Amino acid sequence: CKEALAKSEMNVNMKYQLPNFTAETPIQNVILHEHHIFLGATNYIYVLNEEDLQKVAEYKTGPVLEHPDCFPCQDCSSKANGVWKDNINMALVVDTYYDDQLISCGSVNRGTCQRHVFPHNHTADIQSEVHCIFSPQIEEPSQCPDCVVSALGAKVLSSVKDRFINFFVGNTINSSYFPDHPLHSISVRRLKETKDGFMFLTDQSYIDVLPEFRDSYPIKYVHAFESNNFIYFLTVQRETLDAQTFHTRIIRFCSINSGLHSYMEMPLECILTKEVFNILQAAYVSKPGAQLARQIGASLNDDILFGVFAQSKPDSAEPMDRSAMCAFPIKYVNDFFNKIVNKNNVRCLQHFYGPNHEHCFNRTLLRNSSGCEARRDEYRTEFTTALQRVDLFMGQFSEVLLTSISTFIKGDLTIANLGTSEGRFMQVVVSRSGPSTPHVNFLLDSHPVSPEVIVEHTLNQNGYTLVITGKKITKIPLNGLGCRHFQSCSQCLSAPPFVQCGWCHDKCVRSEECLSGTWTQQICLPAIYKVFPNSAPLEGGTRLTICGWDFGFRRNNKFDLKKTRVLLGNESCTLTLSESTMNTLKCTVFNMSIIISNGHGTTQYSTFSYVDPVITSISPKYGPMAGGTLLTLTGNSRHISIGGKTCTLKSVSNSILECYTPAQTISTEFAVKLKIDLANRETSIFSY
Amino acid sequence: KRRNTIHEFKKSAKTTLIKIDPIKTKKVNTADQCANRCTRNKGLPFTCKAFVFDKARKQCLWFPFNSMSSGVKKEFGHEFDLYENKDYIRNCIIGKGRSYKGTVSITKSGIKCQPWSSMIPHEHSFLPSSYRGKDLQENYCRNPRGEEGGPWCFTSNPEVRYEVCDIPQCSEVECMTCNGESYRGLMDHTESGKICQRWDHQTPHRHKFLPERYPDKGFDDNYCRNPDGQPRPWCYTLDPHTRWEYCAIKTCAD
Amino acid sequence: QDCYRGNGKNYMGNLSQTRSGLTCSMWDKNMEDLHRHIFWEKLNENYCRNPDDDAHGPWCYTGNPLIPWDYCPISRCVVNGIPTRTNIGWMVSLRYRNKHICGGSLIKESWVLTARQCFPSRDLKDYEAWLGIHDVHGRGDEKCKQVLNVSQLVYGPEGSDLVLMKLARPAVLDDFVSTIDLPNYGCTIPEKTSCSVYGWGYTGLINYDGLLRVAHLYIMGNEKCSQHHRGKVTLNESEICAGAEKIGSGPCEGDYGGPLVCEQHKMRMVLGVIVPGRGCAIPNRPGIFVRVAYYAKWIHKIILT
Repeated sequence: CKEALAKSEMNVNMKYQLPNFTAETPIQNVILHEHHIFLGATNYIYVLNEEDLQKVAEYKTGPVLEHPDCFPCQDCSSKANGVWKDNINMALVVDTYYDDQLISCGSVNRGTCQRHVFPHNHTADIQSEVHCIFSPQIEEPSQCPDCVVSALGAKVLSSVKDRFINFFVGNTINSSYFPDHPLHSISVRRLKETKDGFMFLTDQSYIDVLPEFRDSYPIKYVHAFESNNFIYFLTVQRETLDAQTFHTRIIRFCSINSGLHSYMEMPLECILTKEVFNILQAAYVSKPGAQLARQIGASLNDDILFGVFAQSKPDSAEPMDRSAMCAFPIKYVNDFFNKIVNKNNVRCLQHFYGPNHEHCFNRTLLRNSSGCEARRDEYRTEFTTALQRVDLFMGQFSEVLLTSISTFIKGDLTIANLGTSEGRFMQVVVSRSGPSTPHVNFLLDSHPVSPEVIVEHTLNQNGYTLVITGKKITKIPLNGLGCRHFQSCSQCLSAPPFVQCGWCHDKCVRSEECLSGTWTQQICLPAIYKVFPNSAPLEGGTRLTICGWDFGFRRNNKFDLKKTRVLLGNESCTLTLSESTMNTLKCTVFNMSIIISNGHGTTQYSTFSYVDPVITSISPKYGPMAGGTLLTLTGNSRHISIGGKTCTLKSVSNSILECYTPAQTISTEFAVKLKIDLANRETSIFSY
Repeated sequence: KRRNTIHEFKKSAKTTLIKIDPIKTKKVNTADQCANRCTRNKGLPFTCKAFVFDKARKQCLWFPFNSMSSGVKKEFGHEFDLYENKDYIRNCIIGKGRSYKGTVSITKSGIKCQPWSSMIPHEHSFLPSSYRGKDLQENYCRNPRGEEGGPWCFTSNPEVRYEVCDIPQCSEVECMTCNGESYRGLMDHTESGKICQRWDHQTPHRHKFLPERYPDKGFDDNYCRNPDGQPRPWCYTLDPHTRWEYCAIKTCAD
Repeated sequence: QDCYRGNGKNYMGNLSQTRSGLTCSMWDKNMEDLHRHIFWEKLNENYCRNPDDDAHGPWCYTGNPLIPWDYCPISRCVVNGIPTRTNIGWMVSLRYRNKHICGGSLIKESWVLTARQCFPSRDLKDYEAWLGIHDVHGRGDEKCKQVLNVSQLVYGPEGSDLVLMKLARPAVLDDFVSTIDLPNYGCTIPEKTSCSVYGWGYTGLINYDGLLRVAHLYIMGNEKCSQHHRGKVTLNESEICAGAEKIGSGPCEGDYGGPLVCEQHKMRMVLGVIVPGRGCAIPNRPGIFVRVAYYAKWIHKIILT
């Protein structure tokens, strides 16, 4: 009875009290810094203490009049003619190279960015001091060095090269936005050291999609990170200017402020096995645990890129809610850039060069022989042979959309802070070696999990993970949010050891609570829920379903169904492999106790009957032969027939029986023989 | 338990092999035992692809290396009787060929095989520890699942994930002269897909011919011949059920 | 792949490729030429181990004339100022698309000393140097204005943030245009020594007519700047830190490549380069520069080209 014993499966939905902070508006970005945790949110910035998430302070970038002639950071409150738009933060960074400051980067106000300064004694008081970053470009007013961030979507990454705060920013551009005020697809900004503007160091320092492909070919960037003196980007975009179909892409260049010098795109795909997942949903860069190190072949110290992909709705960008997560050891992808792809996989780069223009008629690629020497005829190359990865979960998530991921290490295992589209926050001990079941699968909130997460990992034993869902910021102790939810012994023993708890005879429980001292984590008893049926004739070796759990022997992942046997009295009932599961048994053999032996222990259950059948009375006795009448029987999985024809059971009971008689072209009476899998004692004759 | 394998082993007697730059010995009566020790999964802590027996020293030594390797020296030590495993020297397929160990690293379309150790460019390559014993070496292409299509490998070429190495049968270079007894060949494949019985041993089915009493008619290894000139070759079977069966060989011309 | 051995002989470097991208040449002709040239006192053919046990570590020879030799890349272990009343010679006005971008120092008759930060483009078809000027646009005077093209760029050691640029043609040297000497190899400044910066930069003026602006200064110990910066500076050997006392005045945008020139004993001499860091002109906060002394020898070896 698989349904009934499903109570063995863990309670997916249990409610937890964790430090939960709520905002008035949706939260987009969040940054952790010096025992304060700032949040950008629609029309607002908040600052939080960690361990309580008390909103200590706030600063108000609320709705702004947008009027065409009102300049960005000049004050046009006096204007009476033109709409009270609102701003949504898309870039919140912290700088400490210059001074302990926060930088916010608004949406509506032409995308011009501003600063808050931390006083020395007190750091939370951000409202006290604010500038704008606005430099009237007198020299070349035609271009914006200060109109930084777009509206549709953007990613911003701060860095300190050469004693130089550089913002690498990517924007999504609609065709309409340009002629009013230009922007750029990927660009490198120096902050002017007097902290009152940005400069474009060279025309070469930005890349903008050519004027014609603005409305078509939109690229939206999904992640941006730094490693090994390269600044990678992760975006999603069309396979070809007219393919109307999509994949993920990766961007590489090194970090000379002069401009993007070795600009290389590569396609990235993760398959399952050959079904491909196109669209990336979120990513996180981390170092791997010891176990996974070899298992993907990476050294323990190398950077690792974890990405959750969703398969798209075909010829469209919308995820189909089928997902995977896949690991890309940065040495391997960087190597792909340098060595693996041969010459004629490479091409020129469409959206910038334009498909028909001089350079990519012919150009040598100093791809191997040189690593980003800043030359003059730099060549932006678009590869074509996607870097194929395979799933880490082997598609155990093939039906549920993933939206946010993070990863930390612990012991030797490595853990993923997965998040789905409907607000469930799993944690999985990830390994290609074994399909591992999440040890936390509670529902967080109705709204989808935001990809912006933070994990902070103090002293390797106390850490936490801020996650953002809708309007909610929550602190989850990664240390194992609990183990009360486990109810199946096998599940108790599979939960990774970093959460100290083990079975004590009835439920997975922390060690120091249940007194019986039966609390164990290595060996435990098989258990039975029910048995069907319990009425067996002496000759009947009949199909007995056994409902229970823990019917398998243990191997850390693989649960050994072969170290199982059934003992009935003295004989052993006939155990059949293909129908024996750690879920259920299907065996085929004066109340008697059945005993079930497994590779660990054995269970006794006290009530099975070798009931001896009885039949005594039949109705009718004398009658006609029409073969349409109702016979009734009584006494103590069966069948019944007369004259080779089965009387259909009009009523079943242990102590009452009713057939509809077969019609027989005969006028005499017959003793009727019961066929309960076996011809047991026949009854007497009834006059047809 | 006690099961025979030595049909699979390759025999050359009155010879010895030494690799001077490096083996486990135990007190064994019959070469049959040490052979089974080799063949069986994880039988020995080292992967013995050969071994020599001498009835006289009552000792057996096992080499994790065949004569095919470099650094081996071949000498006439008459008491020593070599034992190879023809599976490596096969340069054949046999059906699915689940137990293919040969050293072919090229595919049908001629692109190099990816090493099973390196995850680039393709990743479904964890198998070196997944399946103990299937002798998946550095690069050479095997059939770890015993999948039907043939021994396949991953290509260094990034586009194509796996392609099956084309590899011959043993039958394609084997013909039979109409009599067959003149043919002195290399096959060990009957029509019913069974491997012959050892001539020199008489177990389990007991047959009349011994190679020593009929030398130069080549009753060596388990090679289907015509000991009495039947139309097409034949041997006694290992199988307890069938006494004896033919072997199917195609014909050659010119 | 080298640590604690900045001396070449301690490191038998098995590598044959320089910083720039050119392979090392056949060592023997170089041994002949160097024994003719270099006088330090049998090392491998054509491997970048440096013989001379130079301060900066392993280095290699290249065939090409414009670059005789370069290192093979290995791991190893003004605001509130005064106008200047008089024309000045060390000042080098660097001009990028015909406008000023940085100041530089005049070393020899065809050589100027500037900072890496000041070269957005590597191109030379655009850079143009002027010497002998009192107004950043030259409207004040032109008699001493010397316009020269730029011949070649040479980068410093790795981690140096220091660069030299050599001119297409020499210049006439007179009173209007002057050079400055260099420090002794370990020339270590006395603490509390007074000396000044000259700059062309932002100056924090609502209007600046374009006079070059001078700001005095006093050398402080590295420890004092660690105190003022509150651990925001992790001081290395090669830097100097000199800070205005009780007043916030320092070089800012436009001053990079500017010289820290100081009078030691009887004459005045250059000690540092103005380079951006830590912010601008913060009151009661020092300033941070790169000490030419740590690189003076490298300047010599390169100037022998």
